[PDB]
Amino acid sequence: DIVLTQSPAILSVSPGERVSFSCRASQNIGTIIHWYQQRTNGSPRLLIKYASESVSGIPSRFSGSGSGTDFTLSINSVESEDIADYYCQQSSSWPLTFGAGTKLEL
Amino acid sequence: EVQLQQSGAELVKPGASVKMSCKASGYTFTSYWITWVKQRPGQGLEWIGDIYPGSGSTKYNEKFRSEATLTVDTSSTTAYMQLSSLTSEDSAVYYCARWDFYGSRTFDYWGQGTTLTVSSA
Amino acid sequence: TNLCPFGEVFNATRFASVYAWNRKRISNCVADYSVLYNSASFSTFKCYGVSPTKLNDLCFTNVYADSFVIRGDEVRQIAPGQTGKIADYNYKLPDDFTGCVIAWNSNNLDSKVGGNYNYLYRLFRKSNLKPFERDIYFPLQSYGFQPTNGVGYQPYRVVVLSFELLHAPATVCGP
Ligand SMILES: *[C@@H]1O[C@H](CO[C@@H]2O[C@@H](C)[C@@H](O)[C@@H](O)[C@@H]2O)[C@@H](O[C@@H]2O[C@H](CO)[C@@H](O[C@@H]3O[C@H](CO)[C@@H](O)[C@H](O)[C@@H]3O)[C@H](O)[C@H]2NC(C)=O)[C@H](O)[C@H]1NC(C)=O
Repeated sequence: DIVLTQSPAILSVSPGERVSFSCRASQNIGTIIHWYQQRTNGSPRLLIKYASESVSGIPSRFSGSGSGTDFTLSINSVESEDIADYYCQQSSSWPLTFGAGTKLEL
Repeated sequence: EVQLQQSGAELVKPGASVKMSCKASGYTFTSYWITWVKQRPGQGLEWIGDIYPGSGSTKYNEKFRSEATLTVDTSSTTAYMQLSSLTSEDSAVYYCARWDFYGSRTFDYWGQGTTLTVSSA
Repeated sequence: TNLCPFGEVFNATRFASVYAWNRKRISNCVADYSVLYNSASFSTFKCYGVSPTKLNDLCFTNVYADSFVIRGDEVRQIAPGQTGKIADYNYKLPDDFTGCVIAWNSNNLDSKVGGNYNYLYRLFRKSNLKPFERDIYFPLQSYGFQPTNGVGYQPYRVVVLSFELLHAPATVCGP
């Protein structure tokens, strides 16, 4: 079982700042990683497919990078429209494991 | 269009099992796996288990090998998760999801969010 | 001293296609062979040059898992020295290697209604392959894995554990 550490749990940020996240797996995953966002009260939804390239349908402002073990996500700028938690997930082998999740706040 | 819709909300006393369902629609049911995820007020998502609609194979998270059992009616295209018993810690919000095993391997379609109030009173 | 990542190799969501079989390097782990051997899912655990029960007591210097999906009938080819289209042109095992081949029927997972075609094998090549190399009409044929195919046509997930027994520094040990 791969354990997916993601932090800082609260990423206090002022709007307009570039933000970054990072997922560190507990083993080599290859590149089968995804990220999901959860706005207030909301369900999670897929944003980045295979951890680097945006899924067909999400705005291009979301970009992924990294490979092998170190996966990272950056949003070019955060406005209150994007205020949400983001969770790391892996699908290479069973069991499937979700991250702890990080919080954006003012 | 493809979308999953949760059965609704259920309220029960402890020990009273719940059998709950997510209504599939809008795509070939056998083609894409169904996957169940779980969360609780105040913490992030956690995986429960998977089932393959076309052959009825299942997979489980080891922490819930016993409490949960997964089944599908591939004729009407609806999957079911049965929970045997409930604790007041089990008060949780449950999401049914689509898993695209043969393509992207993403949980790209989700339910509206099932709520389980386990309550002794 | 820490446990060994066998689960990831065995329980991988999707295996590699034989024509480009995968290879993982297993090291710095206390491999527990008992759990693999006692598991009944594996139809064939054939160990060459070693005793399957003896495995849990030895130590090894380098051990590699090669994993790939093939049809049920070709599994006989994976035995060393057997000549065939899958052996010669896709994956050929050195003469008298010291390893164990494990296989299991995966028709529960890999087979898809309407066929799954993600798995390829090489249809044409100019000359036979040398041991343990991979190559990358049109020369790749897709397998037509339909859920109701015959036993021979059903996909078998095969993991080949190849390990050297000579007493060089040994980083993979059993209990
Ligand atoms: C490949 O995966 C199987 C199944 O693993 C189990 O199911 C997955 C979907 C995930 O939930 C995994 O986290 C989970 O372990 C492995 O076989 C399984 O091995 C475990 C040992 O850890 C067995 O656990 C049981 O645990 C209870 C309580 O401790 C005991 O009573 C049992 O005796 C046993 O120890 C589990 O039963 C077993 N499952 C099957 C179907 O045999 C498998 O080991 C793994 N591959 C490799 C190479 O490890």
